[PDB]
Amino acid sequence: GNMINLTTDKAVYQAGEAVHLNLTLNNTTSLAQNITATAEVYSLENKLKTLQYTKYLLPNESYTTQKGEFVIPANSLANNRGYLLKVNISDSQNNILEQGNRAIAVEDDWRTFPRYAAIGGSQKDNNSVLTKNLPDYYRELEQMKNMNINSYFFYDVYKSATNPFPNVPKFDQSWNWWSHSQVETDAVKALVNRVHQTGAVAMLYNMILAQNANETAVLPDTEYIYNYETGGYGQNGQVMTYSIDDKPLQYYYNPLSKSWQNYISNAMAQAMKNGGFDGWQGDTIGDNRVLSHNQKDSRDIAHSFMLSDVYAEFLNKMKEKLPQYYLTLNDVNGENISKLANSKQDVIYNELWPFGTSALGNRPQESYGDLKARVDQVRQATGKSLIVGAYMEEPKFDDNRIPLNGAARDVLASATYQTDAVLLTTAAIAAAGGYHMSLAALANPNDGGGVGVLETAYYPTQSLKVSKELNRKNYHYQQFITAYENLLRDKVENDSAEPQTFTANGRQLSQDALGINGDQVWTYAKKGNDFRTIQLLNLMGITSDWKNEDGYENNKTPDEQTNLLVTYPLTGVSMAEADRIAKQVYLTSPDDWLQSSMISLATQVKTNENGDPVLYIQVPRLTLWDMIYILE
Ligand SMILES: OCCCCCO[C@H]1O[C@H](CO)[C@@H](O)[C@H](O)[C@H]1O
Repeated sequence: GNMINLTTDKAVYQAGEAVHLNLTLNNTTSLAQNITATAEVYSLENKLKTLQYTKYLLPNESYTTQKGEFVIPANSLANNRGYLLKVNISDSQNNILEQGNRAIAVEDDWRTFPRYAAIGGSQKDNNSVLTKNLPDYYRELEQMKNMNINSYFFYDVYKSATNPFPNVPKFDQSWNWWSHSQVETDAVKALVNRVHQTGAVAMLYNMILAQNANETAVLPDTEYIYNYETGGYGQNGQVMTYSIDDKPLQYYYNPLSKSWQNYISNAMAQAMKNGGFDGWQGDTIGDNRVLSHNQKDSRDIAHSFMLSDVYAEFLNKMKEKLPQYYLTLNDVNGENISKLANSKQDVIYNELWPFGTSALGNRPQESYGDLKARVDQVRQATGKSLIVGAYMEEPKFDDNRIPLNGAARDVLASATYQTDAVLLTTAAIAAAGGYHMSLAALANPNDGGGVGVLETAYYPTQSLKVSKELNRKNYHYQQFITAYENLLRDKVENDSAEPQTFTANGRQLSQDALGINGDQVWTYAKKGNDFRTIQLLNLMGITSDWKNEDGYENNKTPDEQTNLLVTYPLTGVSMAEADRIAKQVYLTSPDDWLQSSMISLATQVKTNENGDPVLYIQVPRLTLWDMIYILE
């Protein structure tokens, strides 16, 4: 990495707010000398500012800049944009001693460009949320802050589905039968307060229709929902019940019940106000065909309805009854975007599994291309950037602790998460215009002082270690995703123009623009108002499965490429416009060779048989992910 320790006072900024930076100048030399920190402020390719500070330092002496010394004043940056701070530390000979880049996010609120992370109890402490772990939480949240995280998903900090956050000092989570976790409410409040200090929001996870089965009913049975057919929630004409091993765990209420709507909204309002939360991260147990209480005995299918057919109305009622609060509902596998397109969700959140049906058609949602397709489907239906839960690897064991997958064999060997696997999944979602909710503050020692990576639905579980390599590249990836949000997900659509990628020696590397096959440089274009982009995702010599359930048994580090050619056709553009464009082609990558820096590319303008111009773009390097940026 570097030792610049580049830090900002907040995670995110209002346009009318100053950015206070701190940075550390390290005289890593044997010579007493002026050490210079130069921080260039870029808005895409354009250098807006150079900031600069010099301090005379003795050998091995360091100096951290004080409040006021590096600042970007209020009203310096346009609103709802990402920026990059490109820092070089230099000695009195103009040798570069170190370099590090940091994004700056300026935005009204988190809804335009969500960058969402999880917070959850500590595995080493029964999954509890405890005051004694605040130091580790705060350390993780300092890191997420400098990664520009703007929102936080508080997972399993609730007492019960119907009493989510009572004003008591500590409560048991009695629905936790595996580890009997507890929550100290002062811990959750301190967490929320710390999130707020960074400019970020705190979302409370809770079900929307549920009550825990061993608590008195909050409403009488006229409000319950009933099964239309016998299945996994019990018998036709019985209350929809979630059970494990013939013990009822949860009962469900009718989304159309006005009394349930008023109950749960007010219960959430109170819970949220108790914690200082900013909104509701909603969840449902799964879809079902159901009957209202008064229809419970009907065998007439036309008297029944799919719960998902009423989610939009239910949500709209929640918004209306919770107007100052953010609202979203996890749509598992993204099955219902057309149903939910007009609901007043503030953000779209889909938890995606490899076994869901792809937005592509009749195939599992198993590859990087399937993640893009779902991101695009959401964008098309709502205009919003999809937040994706795509948990990585998920080691699983049988009863003899026999591994049921390769990742589980890595667990037995005390191995790490496969760094490039995680990064390629985050790249696939981001390059498509979405955001991979992957990062977690879990006070978990397998996270080695850094932030965790979500591996399973039960967020507190960390079976594999986060290498310092993964920690450091995750940070680079977050800066890229922030600094280039206006190119990735701000009125940017798929482009019908078809870019291709070649080596210097005759191979076409781009083979399947859908991203469903591996062993290729996955290459596709996007189109914004005055630009185009080309995403290059390196899958040379690797498979396209995003989850990497095999762990290290399936290598996910793709074959590094050098001196590639990318062609991009300029159908119907004149030679003079093409020549202007050809001088305005740039590249950036979150990978170590650039760490979000942008460079100019050598480009030639050629034509087809009919005088139609085509850019021939030289790409120095591709490690995992490159973005070409074409001003047009
Ligand atoms: O979209 C479906 C997500 C919910 C799946 C099961 O969740 C439930 O069960 C989980 C444990 O399996 C709990 O951690 C959680 O609080 C509770 O809501």
